[PDB]
Amino acid sequence: MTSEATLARFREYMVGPSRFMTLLSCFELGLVDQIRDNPGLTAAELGEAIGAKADAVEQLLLLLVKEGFVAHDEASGAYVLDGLADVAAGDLKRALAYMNMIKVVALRQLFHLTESAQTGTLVGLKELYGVTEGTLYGAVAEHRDLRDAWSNLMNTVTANIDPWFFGNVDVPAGARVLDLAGNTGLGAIHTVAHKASPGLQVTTFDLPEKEQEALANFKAHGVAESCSFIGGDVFDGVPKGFDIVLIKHFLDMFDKDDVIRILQGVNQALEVGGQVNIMVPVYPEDITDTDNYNVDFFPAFFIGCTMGQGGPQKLSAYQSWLEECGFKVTKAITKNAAEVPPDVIPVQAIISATKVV
Amino acid sequence: MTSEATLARFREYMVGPSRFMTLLSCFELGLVDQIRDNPGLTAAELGEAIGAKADAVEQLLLLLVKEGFVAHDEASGAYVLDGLADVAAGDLKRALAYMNMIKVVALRQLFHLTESAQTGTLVGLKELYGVTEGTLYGAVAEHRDLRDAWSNLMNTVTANIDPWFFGNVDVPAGARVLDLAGNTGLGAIHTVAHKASPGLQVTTFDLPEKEQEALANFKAHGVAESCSFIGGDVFDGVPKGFDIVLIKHFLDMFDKDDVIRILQGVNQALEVGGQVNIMVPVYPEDITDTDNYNVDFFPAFFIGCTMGQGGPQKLSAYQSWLEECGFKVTKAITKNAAEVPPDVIPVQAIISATKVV
Ligand SMILES: Nc1ncnc2c1ncn2[C@@H]1O[C@H](CSCC[C@H](N)C(=O)O)[C@@H](O)[C@H]1O
Ligand SMILES: Nc1ncnc2c1ncn2[C@@H]1O[C@H](CSCC[C@H](N)C(=O)O)[C@@H](O)[C@H]1O
Repeated sequence: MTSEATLARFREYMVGPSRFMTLLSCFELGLVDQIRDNPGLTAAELGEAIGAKADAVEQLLLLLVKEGFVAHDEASGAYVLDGLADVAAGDLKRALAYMNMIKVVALRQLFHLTESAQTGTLVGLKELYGVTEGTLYGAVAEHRDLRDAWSNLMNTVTANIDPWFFGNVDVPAGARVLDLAGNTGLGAIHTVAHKASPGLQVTTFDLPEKEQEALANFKAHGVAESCSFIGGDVFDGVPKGFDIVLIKHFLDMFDKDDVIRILQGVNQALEVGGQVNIMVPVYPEDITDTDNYNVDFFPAFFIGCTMGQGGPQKLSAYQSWLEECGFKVTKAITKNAAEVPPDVIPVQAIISATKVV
Repeated sequence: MTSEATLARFREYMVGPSRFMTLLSCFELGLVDQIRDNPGLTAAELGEAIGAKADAVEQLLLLLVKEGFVAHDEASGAYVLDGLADVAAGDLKRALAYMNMIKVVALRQLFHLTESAQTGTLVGLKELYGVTEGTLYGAVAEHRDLRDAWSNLMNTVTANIDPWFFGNVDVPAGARVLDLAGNTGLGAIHTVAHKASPGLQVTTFDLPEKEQEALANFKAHGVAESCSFIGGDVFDGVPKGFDIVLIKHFLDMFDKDDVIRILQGVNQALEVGGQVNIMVPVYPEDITDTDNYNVDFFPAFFIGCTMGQGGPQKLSAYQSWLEECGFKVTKAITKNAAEVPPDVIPVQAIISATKVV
């Protein structure tokens, strides 16, 4: 790879921040809605509609014309949607929810990635919110803006991927299922929806503060009889007396040492023949693969923004760590990136394993 | 532009901030220096040297391996420079200085681009530095981290592009030259250095609070006899008695109506045959062009980070505005593309015009 190709790629990297917010601000300002709802307005007409100078509107829309999202008639000054014309409202809501989460959880916090990587602490959250200890997950109880941006997304990501998950995981009649780090219970609710059987019991395990929201989630989905909540810290111990443990979007938050503690805990909580089903973003075996954006996002996201440690691993590393912790792998499935909508960053693997210890 | 293609481009926009800081942090941490100075070190050894966990070093370098900037040996876990190996010391220092400026001036402030666009003010600058009104240019004097990141870098890029400017502008013997928005007089000093001739007089025109810093710069560079300062607002009129007005990196700070007012003010200050020489970033006449990164960067940078208004224009726009303000264009040039390093964002134009009123 050339020195001049390297310097060219640096420039692509340098315009990342300005590109990201130019596009998001065009949605936040209401410009895209105005252009969709009223085809053929000028910068002056759009400016009056959204409460901004026409000259500001003109400049910010230039990048959307360059990318072919929006078209501009040179003669009239008129704007219409181009690329964005045929994007379904559902697809755009998904993408904007992820972009909003990055803006709130990552954009400003990333300034302090270096200091975060040096201390193994979240300097971003320290500087912005005055949080001195722990993770984003510990702080969202106290910080409404952080909780809504992160929670709404995680729940959209989970609603979209879990049909695939439950289609590839075995939950037999009358199973006792633990959803480890199950947040406000959507994972447990999905278990009941897809695996409804007589005697089926599902429990959400997460931070004690999630309890009231979890119980209300169960009530709202009509599954309060078959779903329950245990509050705690995974590092204090995994609840005992389950047949099957689900671990969805959790192991990638942690370095090996803590992943090993989680899986050793999960082992102690299971009988021989008890099962664990893991869904986690994985790096590909060949890191140069362009169909997988996990490495372009998560290292900086976990180290600088949410944890102060962690990041995904190759499916082979997770398979190895399960084997070190007294489990035998029965399933390993990587999601086809071309079968996921092209706006979605995470590429997940499913790993199923049986305790043999 | 298809729906599918639009959503894929959204994914490319979303990973921009994480990509940007992952690369910069790898330099800030000292990981690139350690890998260059000590080839074949592991993540553990690199981690001991910089004061970060091996697990953190591993995760942050993965993206550099994906891009081929750095190579990783499966067997030994050894890191060497790849793409970055043949990149000149001087090229990297320029790239890193510009990236550092974007980190300090743009990264956090862009969070508030929407609010900055609605109010015509720098909400970022207010949120972080308590600056109630005005521009990045005003706020530099009282704030050290902005001054060092932005002010120092401007001087360096000034000195690299000034030879091309003065090499393309006609300043005959005995010329009376006004440097419009000449700041603290560097532009006037550089004019004297490049065009030294019998009877050459060069005046810096800027806000009064620069008069003292300018007079001292002239003394120190030994050009007090050739260079003076005149304090004023350009919108209250341009000083008379000048043959040539230089306008470098000023016009892009304003919207059309204000640009017209400056060019009319310059026209009123000149006799028929008086000359103006503008240097300004330009948008390409075909805005879809990928060699020109001005639209990916400047709309958000001006509106969100530096001015709360303004931005570049097409060279054709600036030429039409000069002709509207009683000027005849004699020269309109861009820099030889091949002589511009591929890391450099701003595409510069020079336009020369003669008052014909
Ligand atoms: N020490 C800890 N013990 C238990 N849960 C924890 C934890 N640290 C973080 N968590 C939880 O881990 C979850 C990670 S996000 C994943 C949520 C859910 N499994 C899903 O896939 O949608 C959050 O709900 C967070 O509160
Ligand atoms: N209304 C106004 N009248 C005169 N100078 C102004 C002005 N508004 C801003 N300025 C000046 O515009 C300058 C822009 S700094 C960059 C321009 C400089 N000629 C260079 O090439 O480096 C600042 O020095 C600022 O003080």
